[PDB]
Amino acid sequence: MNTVPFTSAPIEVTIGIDQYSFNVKENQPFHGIKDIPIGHVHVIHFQHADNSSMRYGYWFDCRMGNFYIQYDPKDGLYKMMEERDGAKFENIVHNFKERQMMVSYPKIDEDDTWYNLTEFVQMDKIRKIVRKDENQFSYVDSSMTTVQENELSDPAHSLNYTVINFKSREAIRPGHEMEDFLDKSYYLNTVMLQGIFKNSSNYFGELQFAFLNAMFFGNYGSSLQWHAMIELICSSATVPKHMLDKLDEILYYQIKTLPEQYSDILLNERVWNICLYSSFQKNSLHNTEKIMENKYPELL
Amino acid sequence: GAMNSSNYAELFNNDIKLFVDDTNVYRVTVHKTFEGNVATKAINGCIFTLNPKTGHLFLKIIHTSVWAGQKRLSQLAKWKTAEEVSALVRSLPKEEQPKQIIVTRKAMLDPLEVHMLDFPNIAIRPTELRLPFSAAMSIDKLSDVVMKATEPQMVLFNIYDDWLDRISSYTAFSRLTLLLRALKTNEESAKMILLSDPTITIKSYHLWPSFTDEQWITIESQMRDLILTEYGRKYNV
Ligand SMILES: CCCC(=O)NCc1cccs1
Repeated sequence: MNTVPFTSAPIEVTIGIDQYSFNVKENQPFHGIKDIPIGHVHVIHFQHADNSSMRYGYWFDCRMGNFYIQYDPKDGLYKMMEERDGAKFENIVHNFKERQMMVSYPKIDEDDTWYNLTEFVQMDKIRKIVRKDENQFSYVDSSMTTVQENELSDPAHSLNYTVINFKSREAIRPGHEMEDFLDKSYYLNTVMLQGIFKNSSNYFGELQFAFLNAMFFGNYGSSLQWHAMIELICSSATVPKHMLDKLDEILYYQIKTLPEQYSDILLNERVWNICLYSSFQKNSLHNTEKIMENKYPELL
Repeated sequence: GAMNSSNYAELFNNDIKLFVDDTNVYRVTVHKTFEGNVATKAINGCIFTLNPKTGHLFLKIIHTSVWAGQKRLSQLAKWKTAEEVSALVRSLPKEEQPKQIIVTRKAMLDPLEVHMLDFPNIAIRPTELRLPFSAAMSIDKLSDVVMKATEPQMVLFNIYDDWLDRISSYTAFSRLTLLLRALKTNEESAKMILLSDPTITIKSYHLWPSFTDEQWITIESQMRDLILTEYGRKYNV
């Protein structure tokens, strides 16, 4: 179990760690989060009490270094940093634990939610989508745009998701126009899975990361990417059976975890109705279709 | 964006453009089977691709053999239309290729967009107008060449005959749309109007009769009357 200490909490802020969150008051004695499960990526995220504009945060994996949070009063945000002095870090943590100034990552033992939401998400792939190679952790916020969004403006601050465009030469083989547009299997299996992602695990990883950025930061381009990757699978007549079964589990837990009051903006009616009721895979997503129908029947 | 009443003069400027109408591509007769079920029999169709500035009509005849062994023909017809329009564009010299293609039905947008990916600078546009191009098969010489075809065939026609020697494109298109609207609303009456006077003939190289300017005004007035009339007979006004 690992720890992310905080130097201090000088401004009132709502702090999230994965799917949990808690309020910290201005200058409240708060020195971090302990008992973070090892083996998963994690995200620590922030919404200031005075400017609910800009949710922002950091993706990290405690196996890759010792990370802490420190508020920067010049740039006005909580920043993640790496502590390279291992003994200095252990000492800092042990003292803050002894003073009981840390919140405990509050995982119920029965609960697999975070595993299920991050099953295929790896830090190494996150760091290719979010390029800042001098850090082991990755910053994301509400306003960052995707490479594809920029095509339709600061490249260093972009989300380099894999561009998916259904009316593009990459998606449509010359002479198979109708075939490839109505059945996207060649774009899914040959172009994307075999060519770009190499395997379904990396495809699901990016799909899951896109959802999480949409949910935790309200990142609109991430929501677009999540829905595009769903629609590319559902619009393919030929998908490996294991991918369909896994997709159903992935989306089930995403829909289960989505705040009910955010569905209106985070769920695209056209994609979901097409995927669950019109597409080739309309009958292959039983768990996802059942939770959607019981939780968001208005959308459909 | 979309083509409508407000931007109607754009049709007659100097940027090359084509209308594409797919109404008459997939044509069937519906009939009973010996067992008392219903079946369709396809008949020859055509793509109606028209330059509204010059009157140049590229009439691609769609022979019933293209449907043999195919499923979901109404969907296929849109993609076949888009394939043939794309092939036509590729066949034209660069300086004759259109800058825009306006489809008369919105369902042609995605099929044509996908077939034209190689031409990113050609705009594919819908229209809000209710254009009467389905009535093209009420033009006897066009109907005749479609029905007689025994194989796929492209046939070239100027749909304005020689009118542009005496009138502008705007006026020519207005005349064309009035004639076709009349033919669509009441084909028999419309055709009676056009041929009532045996002394006015259709030149071998034309589609419509050789009316004088004064006779066109009379004709155009009779076609307007017809279209309001049928609008009374239909709505009881
Ligand atoms: C084909 C009858 C003679 C003529 O008017 N050619 C010009 C055209 C080019 C394309 C359609 S019409």
